[PDB]
Amino acid sequence: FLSTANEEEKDVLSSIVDGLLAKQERRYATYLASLTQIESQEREDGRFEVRLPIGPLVNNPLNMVHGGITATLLDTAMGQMVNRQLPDGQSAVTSELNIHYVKPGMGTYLRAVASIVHQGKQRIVVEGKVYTDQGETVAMGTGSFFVLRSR
Amino acid sequence: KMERFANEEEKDVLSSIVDGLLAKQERRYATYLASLTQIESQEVRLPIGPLVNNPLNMVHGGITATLLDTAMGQMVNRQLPDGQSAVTSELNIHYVKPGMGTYLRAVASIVHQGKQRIVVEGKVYTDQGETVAMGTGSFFVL
Amino acid sequence: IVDKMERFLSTANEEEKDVLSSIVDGLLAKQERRYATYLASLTQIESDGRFEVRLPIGPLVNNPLNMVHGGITATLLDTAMGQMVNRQLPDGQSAVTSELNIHYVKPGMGTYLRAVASIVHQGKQRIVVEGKVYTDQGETVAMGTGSFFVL
Amino acid sequence: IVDKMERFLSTANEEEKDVLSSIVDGLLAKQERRYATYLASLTQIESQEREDGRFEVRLPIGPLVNNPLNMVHGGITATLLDTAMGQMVNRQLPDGQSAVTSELNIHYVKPGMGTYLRAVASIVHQGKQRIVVEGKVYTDQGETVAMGTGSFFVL
Ligand SMILES: CC(C)(COP(=O)(O)OP(=O)(O)OC[C@H]1O[C@@H](n2cnc3c(N)ncnc32)[C@H](O)[C@@H]1OP(=O)(O)O)[C@@H](O)C(=O)NCCC(=O)NCCS
Repeated sequence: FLSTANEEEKDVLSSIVDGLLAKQERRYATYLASLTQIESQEREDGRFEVRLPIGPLVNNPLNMVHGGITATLLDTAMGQMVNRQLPDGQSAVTSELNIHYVKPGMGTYLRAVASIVHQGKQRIVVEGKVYTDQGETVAMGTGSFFVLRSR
Repeated sequence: KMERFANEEEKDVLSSIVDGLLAKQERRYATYLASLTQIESQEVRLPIGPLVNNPLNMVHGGITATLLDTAMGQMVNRQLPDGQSAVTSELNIHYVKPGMGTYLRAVASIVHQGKQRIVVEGKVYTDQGETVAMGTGSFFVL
Repeated sequence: IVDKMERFLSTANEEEKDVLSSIVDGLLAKQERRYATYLASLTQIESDGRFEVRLPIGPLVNNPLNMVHGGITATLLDTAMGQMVNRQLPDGQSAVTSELNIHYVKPGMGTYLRAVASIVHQGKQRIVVEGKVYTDQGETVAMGTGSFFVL
Repeated sequence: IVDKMERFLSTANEEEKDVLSSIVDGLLAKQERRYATYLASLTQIESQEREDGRFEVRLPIGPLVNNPLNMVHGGITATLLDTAMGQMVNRQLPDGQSAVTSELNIHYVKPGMGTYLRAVASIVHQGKQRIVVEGKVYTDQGETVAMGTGSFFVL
């Protein structure tokens, strides 16, 4: 059943499956990141960035990417980066997240870059920025992570 | 639609995905997310499902923030004119306890209302009355 | 030879003499162990039903616009939430400020500042606390949250 | 009667007597108007723009700025970052414009210690509405005492 759906509801679902398809093709991937397709990558320099293409799926009634999704993008770049600095087997959880929505998210993609400010045995402070498919800063933020210790 | 994609995890998920996408075309849900994630926007509730869980089997952070984000936004448009809307500017969020249980509840209340900027705070909770997240936000009018 | 220097009076206008007077008051008090730091001395901070610090809005605390320096406002808030957390802790444990988030609402003015604080979460590793700063009118100067680390 | 109240220097240890000495200098440099405010005057901050765009504010560390454990008061740290971020914002603004600290966020990392603190701020965004800036505080070793962001409202 797909009869009634318009253009926008067309790919807003097409991609939902390219992802549910991609999430199957490999574990360790989470749902929320699977659909939005927040692809994490590493350049030939060793750098790291979590950019993602903008689709009607991520916008709001103001037609700009959801601040909350931009939040999640930054949270990821920062989360995945933190985990890298941890011994094998360990994980971190976001303690505090502070975002500064500089400019509106629009265009092809958003790009997120993170950087460790200070790493402690328990708490890790990180800064990070989200740019546009061009270069303007969409958001800037920092946050704190804790080395998970499940009871 | 070669959507012949599968296990049970995906079974349930995609069921909400579509139960939710076709709840938007029937225009009962504002956005795709307020529906895709059954946001009981009316206070804002969040049905805790594997669709909203990170790899560590708990409500995803970006989510708990979006939940708080939304609650806060509405809360600021209730005090705004028909031709003016509030856009998040800043979002401070403290994660206190994992997002776990049947659902998440986010209550937001304005701390200060100015001609250009409004300050708001609010929390998120689990069904058993536990406090999940807590943060502040600043919204500019447009 | 400070006394030689304290001829700052030979020219001192009224507030010049009144600011100096209050400074020496606080110090004396600092000796009578009324405070822990000189910061508390000169500022004159005095501390639900019990936890709310108050700071007298004099010239020693204002900025080039005759309102309390947001710096000091934040320092006051940090004090309210700071000693508020110390109370909720065993003799063997203490806490240092980890994260401080503040939203400035109205210019700090009047005869004093009053900040009330409350624990938003008491966990093994950190204690999150929210709090607000008020005028002698009840008007909100600033609202902010804070995270405290246990040591 | 500030004089008859100098029974403070007759039960005052080196530190206490050392403090007031600075304080008097402060207040003294205050009336000569070498400083607009008492806070800046009593803390002796030195501010300046760097070759790059960033802004710098250093603050001498003395007993006057420490907390019960001879560590720079978290408040003076915040107030410093704020000061740096402010002067930064204001230097990038027209003569007929000004800015006021709207939001402030800080993450404490290492105990402020040594002989002086060095806060460094840089603009992250420059709207005509609000100005988002960012900064860091360093010890005299280069160790990061604290990191934080601040949004400023334009007037
Ligand atoms: C960040 C954090 C770990 C800081 O430590 P803290 O505040 O001292 O938390 P504590 O360790 O004291 O308590 C954690 C509680 O969560 C519980 N918990 C449940 N599942 C857990 C898990 N998988 N790992 C760790 N704790 C878990 C702990 O058992 C404990 O329960 P309790 O209240 O009965 O003691 C804590 O605030 C937290 O868990 N925040 C949630 C972060 C989050 O949900 N992030 C999502 C995006 S990654």
